[PDB]
Amino acid sequence: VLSPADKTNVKAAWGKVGAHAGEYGAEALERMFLSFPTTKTYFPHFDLSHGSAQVKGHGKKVADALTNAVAHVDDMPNALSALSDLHAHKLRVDPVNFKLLSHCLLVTLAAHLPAEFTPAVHASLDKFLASVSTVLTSKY
Amino acid sequence: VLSPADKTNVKAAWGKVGAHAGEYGAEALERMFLSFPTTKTYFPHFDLSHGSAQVKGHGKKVADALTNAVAHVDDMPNALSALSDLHAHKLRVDPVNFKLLSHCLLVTLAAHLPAEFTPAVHASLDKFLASVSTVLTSKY
Amino acid sequence: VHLTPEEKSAVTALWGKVNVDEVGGEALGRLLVVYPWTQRFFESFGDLSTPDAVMGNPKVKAHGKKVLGAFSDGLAHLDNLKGTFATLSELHCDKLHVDPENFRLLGNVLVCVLAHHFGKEFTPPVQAAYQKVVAGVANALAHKYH
Amino acid sequence: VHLTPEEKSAVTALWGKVNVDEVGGEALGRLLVVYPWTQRFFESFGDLSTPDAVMGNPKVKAHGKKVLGAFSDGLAHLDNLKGTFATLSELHCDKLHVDPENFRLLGNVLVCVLAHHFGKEFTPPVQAAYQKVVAGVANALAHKYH
Ligand code: HEM
Ligand code: HEM
Ligand code: HEM
Ligand code: HEM
Repeated sequence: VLSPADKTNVKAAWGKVGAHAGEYGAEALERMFLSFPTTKTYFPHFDLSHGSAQVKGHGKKVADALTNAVAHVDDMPNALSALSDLHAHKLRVDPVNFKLLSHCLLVTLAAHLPAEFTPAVHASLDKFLASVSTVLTSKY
Repeated sequence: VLSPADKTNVKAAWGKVGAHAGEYGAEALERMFLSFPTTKTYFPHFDLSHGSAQVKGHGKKVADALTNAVAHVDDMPNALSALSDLHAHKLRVDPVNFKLLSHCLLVTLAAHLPAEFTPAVHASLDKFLASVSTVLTSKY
Repeated sequence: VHLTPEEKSAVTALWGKVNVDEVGGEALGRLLVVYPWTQRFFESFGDLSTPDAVMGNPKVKAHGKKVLGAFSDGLAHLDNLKGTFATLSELHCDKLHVDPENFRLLGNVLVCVLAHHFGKEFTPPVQAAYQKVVAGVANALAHKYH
Repeated sequence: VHLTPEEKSAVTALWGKVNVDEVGGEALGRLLVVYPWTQRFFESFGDLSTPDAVMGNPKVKAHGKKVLGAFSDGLAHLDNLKGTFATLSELHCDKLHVDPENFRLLGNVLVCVLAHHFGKEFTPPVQAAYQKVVAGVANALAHKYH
């Protein structure tokens, strides 16, 4: 579970994203595709050119989905139930790749939140994205 | 989460351990110490050689916890709360090590219950030990 | 990876009695059953809907047979594992993009299968020898990621 | 571990600007905070009970400085990381018995710190170059397990 401090830190730091959520998703996806090229094969037909609209559009949906998960932080298994079946049953995403995206979302937040990315918040965001990752890999 | 099918499978398979709990528990630790020598450092106060009475004794406690967990399958967080506290806070067991012991418990069961250790039961047992391991690292 | 003379002697003695026709497919079958994301890579193999289908699948059995063939090569050339797997590493890494984590999973599934078939013979000292091999094969197959 | 001529320059340019006396401590600190089980190896170091204690700890910062020295010595020997780190491999593997997975986690935490201190300047092209370095340092530190 996530300590009431962890949730406060997740709701604090992710609230500051707000409007740029769509743009941070895109950067975290770009970061993962460049750092870990094995992940590209899940997006074979994507335009992965720097600042492609298709990646901006997908970064938008991932960001929106994480926003939803902050709002249902006590109720994630049911919030992201359709998203679980998608990643697990249809897409067959290797659990390892969730640690890769989660890490690239951490790099993106640290690079955008100088004052806001303290060790404490780092630990809370890490635990948060680990929880989302556990739910999304849950229907195996 | 564990399914009705998976619970049925674990209860049936773990049921056949019976009076051999300590024997199986102790063999699994020995397999883990020989195969993954980095685990030996968590038991510095033990003779870890073959035939050790500290290992046989610890094997029994480990296997008993598992019987207990099988019986509280639908309620594992509360059943293992005390054990999670010992493993996470007091001992600070690297989560990697739970995978290593879990693999050696499957190997042990595989070698001792041939007819029981079908693919479906292998899959159930692996899921169950992952669930046990998640709870035992929950206080991280 | 460095096996002791006794370890190497024990490994070979066990491998001699492996049924080259079934064990490979048992390992590959259990991988697809226990770690279902691995099915992403064998959609060409047909019905993998249920455990009994996966283990019944003639293509999983025939592919398994090739998978064991490559472990046998590895056992025969423990001092040249990187080389033995050079072609298969660029296959699995550069072309298939399998995460090297799954290499280690298949290895541990192989160990379960050997334990399940040999019972009392698959002693902890023998297991320790085999955990060094499959770790070596996994590391070798993953060279193109290094 | 192959960095292209532009990857080596992007990596060098950034590293040049790293505060050699603080970044190490920041990396080791966040490892202990984010991955508490890691404190098990640093009980000699005194108070690690809260973030503030961890970052404030003079022994953490003193040790962080020695870790960043070993990363600096790796960035000047990218073509032979096995030999640069075979002394430290023995130490962590045979002496300290650290599980090699933790070398990966420290690597990624250091990538997070470089991201925190440089902001927009730590682009993916630059991150991607560093992921190859940290993966390379981890793999070389772990070699006395292979
Ligand atoms: C925190 C982690 C993740 C979140 C929140 C997330 C969220 C989403 C969302 C919202 C969608 C849109 C699905 C729809 O329209 O119904 C999606 C689709 C998808 N996700 Fe993820 N995802 C995550 C991790 C991953 C990872 C690690 C991979 C692969 C490495 C992945 C691969 C995909 C793919 C392939 C699609 C379908 C895209 C298409 O239409 O071709 N996801 N994800
Ligand atoms: C399914 C996994 C595991 C179970 C069910 C389990 C269960 C237990 C139990 C029942 C005890 C004794 C509790 C008591 O006497 O108060 C214990 C103690 C301990 N466990 Fe575990 N354990 C597991 C995994 C691990 C792993 C992976 C490690 C290390 C690699 C580990 C290291 C220890 C240590 C060091 C002790 C202390 C024993 C002593 O004081 O001598 N455990 N565990
Ligand atoms: C030590 C571990 C493994 C060994 C020794 C191994 C060995 C082999 C061999 C010998 C082939 C056939 C080569 C050929 O016909 O040219 C092959 C093909 C293949 N392997 Fe593996 N493999 C391993 C692990 C994995 C894993 C974990 C996956 C996926 C999760 C995987 C996916 C495949 C696929 C998709 C093919 C091609 C099958 C086809 O399209 O017909 N392998 N492997
Ligand atoms: C990239 C990863 C790492 C690098 C480059 C690294 C480097 C070093 C260096 C340079 C030293 C000093 C050796 C000496 O002065 O003789 C050291 C010591 C040590 N390292 Fe690491 N290390 C790494 C990862 C880890 C991790 C993950 C752990 C534990 C989780 C760890 C635990 C230790 C310990 C306990 C010492 C000895 C501390 C003491 O003297 O009390 N290291 N390491």
